[PDB]
Amino acid sequence: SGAIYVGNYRVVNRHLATHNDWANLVWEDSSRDLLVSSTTAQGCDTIARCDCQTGVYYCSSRRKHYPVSFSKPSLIFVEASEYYPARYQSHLMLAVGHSEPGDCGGILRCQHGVVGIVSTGGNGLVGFADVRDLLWLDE
Ligand SMILES: COc1ccccc1CC(=O)N1CC[C@@H](CC(N)=O)C1
Ligand SMILES: [Zn+2]
Repeated sequence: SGAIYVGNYRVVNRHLATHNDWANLVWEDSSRDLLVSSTTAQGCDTIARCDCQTGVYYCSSRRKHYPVSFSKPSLIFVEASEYYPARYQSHLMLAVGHSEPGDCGGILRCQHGVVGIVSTGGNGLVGFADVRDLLWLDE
């Protein structure tokens, strides 16, 4: 679990979005595993606007942060799960690092701010949904 809070927006994994997120829907994209909902309170986070390929992510299954080198956002095949059929997920970045299903939502950050959230993984890999291209999150 986990979310990004920026301005009057909450960014979460689309497969973990609550009834309240869908009732306050701003934008969602199944191909990216993202959903953005509106909030009443002002958010705590800054979004990075950069081309970094190194950063640090939070791994809830270890209660720890780990440094990572990650690929540029791209279209990557993701196996069928209980939430989606087998498909190409877009704007996805992979890295070597530990992850388990419940780690989705953990934030990846570089020196400029929030880069994205954990969305996929397996066998010593961790995949992050990029948010740096969503310029409208800051107005
Ligand atoms: C962090 O996820 C891990 C890690 C290790 C093993 C398995 C998983 C779980 C995983 O890959 N998914 C469950 C939801 C589905 C969402 C999506 N982006 O398509 C993908
Ligand atoms: Zn950066």
